Amino acid sequence: MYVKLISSDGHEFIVKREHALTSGTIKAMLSGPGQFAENETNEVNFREIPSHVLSKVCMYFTYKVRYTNSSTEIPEFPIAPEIALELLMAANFLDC
Amino acid sequence: VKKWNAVALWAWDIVVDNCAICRNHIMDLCIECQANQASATSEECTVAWGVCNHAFHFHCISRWLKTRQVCPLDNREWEFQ
Amino acid sequence: YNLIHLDPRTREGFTLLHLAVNSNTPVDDFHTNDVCSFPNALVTKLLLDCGAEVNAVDNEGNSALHIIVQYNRPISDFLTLHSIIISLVEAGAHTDMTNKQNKTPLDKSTTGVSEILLKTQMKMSLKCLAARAVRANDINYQDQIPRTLEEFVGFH
Amino acid sequence: NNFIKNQDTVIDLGISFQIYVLQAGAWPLTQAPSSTFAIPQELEKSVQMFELFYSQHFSGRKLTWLHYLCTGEVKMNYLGKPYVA
Amino acid sequence: TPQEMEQTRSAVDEDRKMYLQAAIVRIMKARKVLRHNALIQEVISQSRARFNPSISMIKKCIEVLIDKQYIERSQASADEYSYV
Amino acid sequence: DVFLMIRRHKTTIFTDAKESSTVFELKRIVEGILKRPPDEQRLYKDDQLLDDGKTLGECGFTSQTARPQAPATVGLAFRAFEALCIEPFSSPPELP
Ligand SMILES: [Zn+2]
Ligand SMILES: [Zn+2]
Repeated sequence: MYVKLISSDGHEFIVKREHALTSGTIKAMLSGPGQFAENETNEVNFREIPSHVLSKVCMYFTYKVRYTNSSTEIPEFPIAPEIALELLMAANFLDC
Repeated sequence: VKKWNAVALWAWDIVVDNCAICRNHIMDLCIECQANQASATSEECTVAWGVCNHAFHFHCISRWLKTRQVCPLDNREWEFQ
Repeated sequence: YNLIHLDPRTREGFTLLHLAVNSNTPVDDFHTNDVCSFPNALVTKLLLDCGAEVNAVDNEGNSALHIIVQYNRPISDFLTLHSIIISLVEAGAHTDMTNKQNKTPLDKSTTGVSEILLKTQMKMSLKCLAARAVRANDINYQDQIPRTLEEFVGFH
Repeated sequence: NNFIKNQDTVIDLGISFQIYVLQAGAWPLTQAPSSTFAIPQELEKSVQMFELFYSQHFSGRKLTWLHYLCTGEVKMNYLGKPYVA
Repeated sequence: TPQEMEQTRSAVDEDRKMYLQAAIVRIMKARKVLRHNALIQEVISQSRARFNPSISMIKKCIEVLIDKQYIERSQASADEYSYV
Repeated sequence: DVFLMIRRHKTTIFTDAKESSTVFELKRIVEGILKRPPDEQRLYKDDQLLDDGKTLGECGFTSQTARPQAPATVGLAFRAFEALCIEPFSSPPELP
């Protein structure tokens, strides 16, 4: 039910499995060998992306689960200028 | 409740539903263009909007403003949008 | 299919999909006004089913979606507009790409009906938001991103 | 019926789904008074699942719910549930 | 319920008037001028496959189109109608 | 529908909670997803201990306060209750 994401800089992120299945690459990572079917952690070690981009993509996962199709006054997503051009690569790598 | 049935009346998400001049729907032609069949003016039928969220046919709004500059529903001055 | 896979273009970069999409496509004054009225959702559905490049852009940079949201008769033939927007989104056209003037199709919707329909059919993604924010912040993206994503920054 | 099966999460609404969908333009049936009947909470998750399904398959189509033609099966949990109603 | 039965008759009584209003407009657009009595025979001719219009129904519907500034009696004679 | 970002050292947990709900089941769900005994949890709201009886929506952060775009940064501490030592995420590289 809960999946674990580890950033390259040691930082861990835990979010709902439904929240992290909105990205195709993470869905592939959970599938396949080493699924670690303990149903509690399913940890994945992102060896490249830093901590802040992983925090931002977890925020995005929750943001898309909450507002997938509802509340047509959709809130804007606060991309910082410094975190941009690095979250784009992360989103591409995760196929969000 | 083990099982339940219902009916759902679906209609298009347009905020306006009827043109209260000819009392017709907006999807089909206005009475101005229903008279001379297809011809050439049937293709236009531009749905003019109003500042008071009042949407009617172009022909209906044209003849209405020819009569008076009052909204057909409320005593509001007509304006385009 | 044979005609699409040569990609014909008019003077203003209009691909063959765009002319079926556009309302400004000239129609002969004779009986062709009665039958072939553009835009026509049947033509767009057939062309996308025959493999038209739905992401193709003209000289001005407008996509098929950019042209179709600029339709000035959203309700007189609302079924046509709804069917063509559904077909365009289902084909894989980006609902977020930008023309040469850097305008969202929602920003170029110029109509409440088209805006509502496209927002209903917009399928948001993190990549789209990130690329749009990068373009708005005007960060130097060349030689710092994947080359396939360089195109993504190009149209988003 | 297969959409709830094709969902990424197993959503067991608990009510068999047989809801008709009918065009508002053609059918003469409608609702003149308010009759603002609130959805029962045991099936209020069903309509939200149906609104989720209907919006993506049929964009730009609101669904007013005419409850005066709407009927279901009775859960007599207070009666000890004899037979069905 | 017989109370709702009259409502259905009254509802189509609204529909028959709206069709007559469009029926008057259809003939008047193709002519822009006609005799008052000849139009009554014409609207009947175009409504045989549909609702049979009583004579009083055309009376009020023509009157309705008069105040909607679409039809008007001609200045030459009140028996001559004209698009406006 | 309030959103939380529970932090503890290098571990970050994203969780959605209701408007009026006590932190008792919040401690129980973080127990269930953290595989540690439930008696150690003591969450802090900006270096301040929070009342267990008080619902988290009334604890200081509301639905408008804790947007899903960037939820609250409610920390987490374990029994020796240890002092909070949450590691901040690495700053993004400065744009040229
Ligand atoms: Zn009208
Ligand atoms: Zn008005």
